Amino acid sequence: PRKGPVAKRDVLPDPIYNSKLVTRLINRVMVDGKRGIAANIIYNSFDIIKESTGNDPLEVFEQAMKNVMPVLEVKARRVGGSNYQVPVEVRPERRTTLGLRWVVNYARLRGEHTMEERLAKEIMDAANNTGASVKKREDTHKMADANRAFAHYR
Amino acid sequence: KKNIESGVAHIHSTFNNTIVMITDTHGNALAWSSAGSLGFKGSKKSTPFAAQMAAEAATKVAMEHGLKTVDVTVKGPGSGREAAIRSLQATGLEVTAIRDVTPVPHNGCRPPKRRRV
RNA sequence: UUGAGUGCAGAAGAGGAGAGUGGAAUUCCAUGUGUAGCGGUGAAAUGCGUAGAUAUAUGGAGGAACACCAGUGGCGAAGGCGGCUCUCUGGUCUGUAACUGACGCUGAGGCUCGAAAGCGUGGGGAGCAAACAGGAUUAGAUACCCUGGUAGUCCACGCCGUAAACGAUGAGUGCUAAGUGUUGGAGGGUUUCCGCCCUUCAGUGCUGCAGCAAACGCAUUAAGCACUCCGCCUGGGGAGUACGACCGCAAGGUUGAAACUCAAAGGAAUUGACGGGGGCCCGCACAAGCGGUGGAGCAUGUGGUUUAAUUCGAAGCAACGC
Repeated sequence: PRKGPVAKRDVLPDPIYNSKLVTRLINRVMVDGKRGIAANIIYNSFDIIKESTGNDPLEVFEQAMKNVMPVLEVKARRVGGSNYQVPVEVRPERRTTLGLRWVVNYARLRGEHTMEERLAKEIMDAANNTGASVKKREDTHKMADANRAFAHYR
Repeated sequence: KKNIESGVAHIHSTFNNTIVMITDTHGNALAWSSAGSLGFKGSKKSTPFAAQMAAEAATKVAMEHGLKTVDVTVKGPGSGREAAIRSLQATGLEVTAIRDVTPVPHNGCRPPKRRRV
């Protein structure tokens, strides 16, 4: 925080897929400590994955990671009382965390009646350049490089 | 129109505004662009954010009349000329002469009062 | 003849006055190209622009100041003096010694010079800008901020004669450890010396013995040891005021007290405290996240209105489910 860098807390893999990434995916769904309900609806999401255009239950999640994950972001690095924010390359763990945030934390807005059609089909859509989280990254890269000239020298 | 296609651009900048004009080799004028003319107000005309889009709105009208090569002339040293050139390269020009001529006296007249702020 | 002066030989130098000249930059004017803004602030506004602005190339007018060289460099008694070319002219340093032979130093009265601002007469205005106008800020702002704008700043001829005119250190001479740069010389070793090394003259910085000082500090450019001559001081206010006198067109200048008040005023240093001074650190203090309050309903605590009484305390953190 002030003195030095802090530890980062690597996690435990799944009880089924033996994945840390899917574990972290569960943990950015979990509200009020109800882990079993979020875990079970994510296994239900994998069951919806497996039936409708069943290709691979995990490659669809990796392609959902493909079409979302950033490479650029601006950061307000002024020096002498300016507003010269610099498009900066992102840390890789923060990159994946922004990807999980753009997948799940945008999926509140589908508004369909079945309670996990906003989850399962939503991450089905992100595998093949659909879902509005892809265009979130698109407009993020387009508002990036808006100061490509007068900020990349720092 | 006439497709002159080889000219010189002029970058004039203050501490509160900047003006880019792409001219001929005379330089007779083709098109100018000003940071106030693109909708900005107040103090925001100092930043090179207006320099990029002023260069774009200059070069569009410029190469509608046919334009390949361009030379750089810089006056009024501030923030504008740092990013005006590299934004001027971006819409397809052939920057090949960069000069910074400043109107410099040899102690001719007097500067005004200081500011007691 | 040792001090003090003219020899002859050199040397350096923004020393002075007078006469001409060079380019850049600003402002104005003309011309072409080119359209909706330019300019300014913490933020805005006043202002200029379709009667073609700003901007960009070409010329034309005029005034002022001299970019790098530039250095704790130089010159002069001080004030001061920086583009270049020429005429008159002042001063300093180094050698040397035939020549004069104590001719010196200081200097009350007197005279001369003397930054800016100011006054009179006659010119010119490119900028800049007291007085003044307008916009803005503020409770108010006859200021700081922005847009304009006269006298002035320049030259010639007269006047005034002041400054934080300061090294706040009067002038002349002699004597008293070192080290280190640098400006201008003379001599020796050596040498394509243009370098380098040693010796010595005049400036000019920086550091430091003895010695002095209340301390800070100074210290061969003494604030050390002394002699000669001049100026000035004797508590803070009253006051560089009053009268008298002299100078000036005028503002003003020079010389210069008392009545009455106060028990202090003043220099240098030490410890705290403070600053809208500075350098470093540290905390869920920022930054990264997660969940909230302020929106809605209700409970509860204060301020206000109330009645006959709404009993008392607690008021930023550090009072208000106390």
